[PDB]
Amino acid sequence: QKGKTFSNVEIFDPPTNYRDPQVLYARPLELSDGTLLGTWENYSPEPPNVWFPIVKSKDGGKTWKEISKVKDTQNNWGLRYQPQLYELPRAFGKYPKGTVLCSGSSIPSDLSETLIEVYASRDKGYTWEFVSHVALGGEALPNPGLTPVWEPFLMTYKEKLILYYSDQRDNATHSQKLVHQTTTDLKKWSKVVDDTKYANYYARPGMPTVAKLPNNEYIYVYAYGGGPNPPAGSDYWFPVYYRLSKDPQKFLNKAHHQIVSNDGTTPAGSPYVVWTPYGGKNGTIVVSCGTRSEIFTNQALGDASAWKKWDVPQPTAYTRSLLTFQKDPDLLMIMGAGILPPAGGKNTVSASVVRLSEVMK
Ligand SMILES: OC[C@@H]1O[C@@H](OC[C@@H]2NC[C@H](O)[C@H]2O)[C@H](O)[C@H]1O
Ligand SMILES: [Ca+2]
Repeated sequence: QKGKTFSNVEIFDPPTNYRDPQVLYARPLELSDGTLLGTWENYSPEPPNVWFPIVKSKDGGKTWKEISKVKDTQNNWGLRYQPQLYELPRAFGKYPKGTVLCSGSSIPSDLSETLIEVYASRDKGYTWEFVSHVALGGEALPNPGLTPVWEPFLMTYKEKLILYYSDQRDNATHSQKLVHQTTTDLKKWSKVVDDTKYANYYARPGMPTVAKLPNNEYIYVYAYGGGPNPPAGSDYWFPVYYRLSKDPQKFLNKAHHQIVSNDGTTPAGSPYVVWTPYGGKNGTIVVSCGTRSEIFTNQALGDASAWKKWDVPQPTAYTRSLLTFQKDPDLLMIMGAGILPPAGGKNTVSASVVRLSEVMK
């Protein structure tokens, strides 16, 4: 149990010539053999077309090396935004258990279109193959009236793989809404199913992440753009809300809850949720958001009155992400790739591993 924590390891410091914000949107993955993989949006000068770098750690995140790049082999655009890594926990069609997936959005350098893709690695991240196209959208700017798709998140439920994402395609009715599609083979995707939408046109629920709880329930966490009560001097904000459901295909008609910590802190922006068995029968739900450095925890299965907040040494970052370690539930990785543009040339990809038993004190 000794020597497993470490603070602010620098995974990747981009060159001066990368385009603002240079890097962003870090995502980690623990494989069944204990190795870690990571990726981020890599804003290299183009051409050549942008790619998702894949880094590997064998020592629990202390040291890293690049072992491959996921490249767009289909569109001659690049893999540009919102990567997401995922290890299959069971076979889906011809992809066995242990296959690594990388989802993300392929987008031309002019940002005229958006395309959520799935790539797969059969060798724990050394090589990649295109698998399928998921969702095509329009222009890659987060403005009302445009029709892009964004921000894929993968999770298995029973025999289905669910891919949740953000959707502006219903542009006459919702500025953006949250949706999913499912697959049983990674080839054929189900029709679009709504997960969260709001009647007010200018509402923009976005950036969905999901975690399984030990009471047969799932928690769906998102940033509710256009949510009520923007703070003084703000006409529009992105408070973190969530929903609870037994069936993670049916969040749509579940009551929303805002996350507010015991002291009144209101996380906002680009959230990320995990659950670990640490801390009791209920374990611990841990959420990060994009505007605070603290983590927010809940040891009461998502009871709205039970959120707490704790400092960690990893700085605030856009869609700062979290990872739990299968063989040690007390250990939490927090990974970030800096802030939204303008970043001032100072974003780097970094991570910390903390113990909840130390940090929750
Ligand atoms: O990831 C790069 C980033 O994506 C764009 O924003 C997407 C919006 N984020 C919250 C909403 O869910 C979505 O519409 C932004 O232009 C890029 O910097
Ligand atoms: Ca740099």
